[PDB]
Amino acid sequence: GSHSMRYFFTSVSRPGRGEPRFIAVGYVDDTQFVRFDSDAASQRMEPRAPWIEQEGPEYWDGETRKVKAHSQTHRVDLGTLRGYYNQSEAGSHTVQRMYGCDVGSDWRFLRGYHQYAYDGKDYIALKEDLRSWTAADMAAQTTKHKWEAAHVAEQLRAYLEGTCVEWLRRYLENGKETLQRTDAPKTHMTHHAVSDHEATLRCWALSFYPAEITLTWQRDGEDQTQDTELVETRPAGDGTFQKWAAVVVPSGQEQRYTCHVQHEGLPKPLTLRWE
Amino acid sequence: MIQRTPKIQVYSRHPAENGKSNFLNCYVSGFHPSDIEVDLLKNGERIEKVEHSDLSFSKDWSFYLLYYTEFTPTEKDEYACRVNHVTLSQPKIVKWDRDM
Amino acid sequence: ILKEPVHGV
Repeated sequence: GSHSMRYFFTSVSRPGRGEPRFIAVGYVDDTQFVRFDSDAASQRMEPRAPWIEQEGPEYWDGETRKVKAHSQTHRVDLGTLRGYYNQSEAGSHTVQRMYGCDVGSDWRFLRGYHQYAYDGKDYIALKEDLRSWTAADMAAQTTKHKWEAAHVAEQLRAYLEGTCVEWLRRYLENGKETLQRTDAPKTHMTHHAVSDHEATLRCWALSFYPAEITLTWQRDGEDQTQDTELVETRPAGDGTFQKWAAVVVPSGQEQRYTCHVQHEGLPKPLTLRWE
Repeated sequence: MIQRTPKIQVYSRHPAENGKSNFLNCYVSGFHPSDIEVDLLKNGERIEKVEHSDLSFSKDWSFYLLYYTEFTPTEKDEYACRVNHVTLSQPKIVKWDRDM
Repeated sequence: ILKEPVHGV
């Protein structure tokens, strides 16, 4: 299948409370493998997956050096963005940056991306072509013009099409046991009385990987999407994921309902019926 | 400025079985800004040995965090997650429904 | 692996 590597950077100004908080995390597909936290003791990029722990001193020294460079850039960004929007000095603000790349089944470059946000809102984004920019507003225009002149896009395209996919492939190899696995969901249904004339039917999908999954309820084959409570897919904490969907069924109509499960790890979609 | 309310789920890593070690999870997602207070409670009292994941975010830029602690469920022990955020006029307490 | 060098907005 295809794969992705993505880095997430968050920077939060804390006026009169020291330098801004900076947090960086890296993911291959749905698996985290590194992190940096400016409030942590080490002041180094750190491993968050077993398959990356033995990468070696050169790798860790290099990522630590670069992630500090990122941290410092974002430290200046916060002042700059306050200066573009003429905002008060006492308020806390947030910058967010995400970049990464995807490879196909062949492990060929598929796409690259670079997105930037200020206070929870799109600010500037690299377009699909990796040659131009999309500015969210007027302030973002200043940046757009500045990066267009600094040929920053060319630099990113080089990274995304080169270093990014080269190392994604290396990680996929290194953690081929963790990353190149699919864990099919273990499923079951539960039944709980709501009254004397109603019951909650809950369809569970547990311990699956990757996170992508589809859980749907049907009554006589008709999608009950509007009457389904569906929680967000959530981490179990062990690298696997969980999800459930529930419907309230009039007591006695259980046999009309089926839960349908689709996951990459399954040979064919599952259809669960209470009976 | 943008603000998004945290969604909260409280659950065990493995199916809950009395007398068997497990992890208690409180997953908070979809919030903004990142400042958030999350506590896990055993019988109304804050649990001290609680760790959390590294702050990350979703496609809409909203944040998510997993708070967790090792625990052994017992038939009578009560667990919950207490969450405070700017979008909340008061801290929300979600009880662990050891089902469902 | 991360990018280098990053550019200010």
